[PDB]
This record gives sequence, C-alpha cells and structure tokens, in this order.
Amino acid sequence: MTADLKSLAKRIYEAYLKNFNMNKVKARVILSGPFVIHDMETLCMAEKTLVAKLVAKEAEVRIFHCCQCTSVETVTELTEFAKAIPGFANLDLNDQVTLLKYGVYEAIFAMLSSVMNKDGMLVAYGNGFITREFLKSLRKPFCDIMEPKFDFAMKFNALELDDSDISLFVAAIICCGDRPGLLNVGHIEKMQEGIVHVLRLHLQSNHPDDIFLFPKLLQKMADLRQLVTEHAQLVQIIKKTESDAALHPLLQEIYRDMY
Ligand SMILES: CC(C)(Sc1ccc(CCN(CCCCC2CCCCC2)C(=O)NC2CCCCC2)cc1)C(=O)O
Repeated sequence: MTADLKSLAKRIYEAYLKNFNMNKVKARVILSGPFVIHDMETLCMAEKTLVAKLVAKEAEVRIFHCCQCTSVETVTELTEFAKAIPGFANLDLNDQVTLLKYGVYEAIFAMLSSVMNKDGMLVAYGNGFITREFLKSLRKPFCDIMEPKFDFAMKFNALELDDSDISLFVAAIICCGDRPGLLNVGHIEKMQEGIVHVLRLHLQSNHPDDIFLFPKLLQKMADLRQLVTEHAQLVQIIKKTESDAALHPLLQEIYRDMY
C-alpha cells in the first residue's frame, strides 16, 4: 500500500466521518449505556418527544413516514460523501445521478448494520432504540420491511469491520460500473477499479487475521443488491395498496425505473 493509496483510504474514511451523522464508534458508545420503543405505548411516547410535529393515521403509517424522512436525509449525506471518491465529481452529472440512484439503498442497508444488534436498532439521531420484536409486531405488510435487514446485519456485523473499512465499502458500492443506464462505463470502471484496489489493500492491512475478507465483502455487495431489489418490490406493493402510505417525491424518483 503506497503513500497515495494509504492516503486515499484515509481521505475516504475522513469524508465518511464528516458526512454521516452516525458512525460505528458513536453507535457502540450509545448502545453500551436512548428511549426504548418496544410497544405501542412507548412508540406514542417517543413520537411526542422525538418527532412532536408529526403528532401535534395508523401507527404503521406514521413509522413509515418517519423512515422516509431519514432516507431523504441519508441521500444528502451520501451525495456529499461521494465527492471524496477520486473521479466521481469529474463524471458527467447524469452518471453521478445514476450511481447514487442505484447505490444509495445498498449503502443505507450496509450502514444500518452499524446501529443494529440482535435486539433492535438505534434510531432518531441516536436518541431512540426500536426493538426488533416491535417491528415484527406491526401489521402486514409493514412488519416485513426490517426483518431481512436485521438478518443481513447480523452476519455483516460478525465480520467485525470498523469505520475505516465501512467507508471504503460504501465508496465501492457507489462505484459500480455495471449500473443500468451509465453513459461513461469505461471511466466508471476505472474509478471502481481504483476504489476496489484501495479496499483490497486496506483489508489486507487492517484484517490480517481474515484472509478471505475481501471476497466475503464482494459477496456482501451482491447480497445487498438482491436485498435492495426485494426491498423495492415491497415498497411498490405498499405504495400501490396502502392508501395512506404515499412516497416522498425524492424517494419516488430513486425507486422509479430502478428495478
Ligand atoms: C422509507 C422506505 C420507503 S422503507 C424503509 C427504509 C429504511 C428504513 C430504516 C429507517 N430508519 C429508522 C427510522 C425510524 C424513525 C423512528 C420511528 C419511530 C418513532 C421515532 C422515529 C433508520 O434509522 N435509517 C438509517 C438512517 C441513518 C443511515 C442508515 C439508515 C425503514 C423503512 C424507503 O426509504 O425505501
């Protein structure tokens, strides 16, 4: 790992720490000992303290709206982060849009793992914790949203990545040269090759104990693509069949023509 590649890995790590409100160290500090949402009573209490304006509709629909707000926010964070990736800001604007379009939910579900344990997830900028069992207790189809994400996260967390790894993994997610509709595939593939090269060398240095960590992470990227495809299908069912579950226009555009 040359000085330029080590420097690039650190540059991406610092951009991640700057641009995402939550990181794995911060999440672990909080989780070690947030208001616990484990039933309808505590959900309603948390709404009045953490999202007061929202309740100043069915609980499931209220949760869905709050989730959309966090997704919109995360799109902003990921867009700023992408500027630290060598060559991203030099791409055609349309290609930057396409890469973020397909990458954002893969990145969201990867980063969600940092705030998940087997019992639930940290939410609302670190100020709430919503139990996995409470989410399973919601009426269909809303109880079907988070469980596959918990399943992904438990195995992803067993890899014991830190933020220096996760930042590069998120950058690699964004730099996929095989997204549909790309204009300058050749330059993107070169951008992808560079980020993946940095990721491979970083994992060799930071995880000398796990000689297969790089191919494990390539597989996780493929798993995330499938998780997002399935997630988009469920969101389409909810939007179409739930008269009160309208989609924020920015998210409508992200999901539109995706899969
Ligand atoms: C909205 C769909 C249509 S479905 C969908 C998508 C994502 C999620 C996870 C949302 N969430 C819980 C947000 C829970 C808010 C809480 C609800 C109860 C009352 C207090 C506030 C959360 O913390 N996300 C992190 C954000 C920081 C970066 C990593 C991801 C849930 C459903 C979509 O976007 O596709």
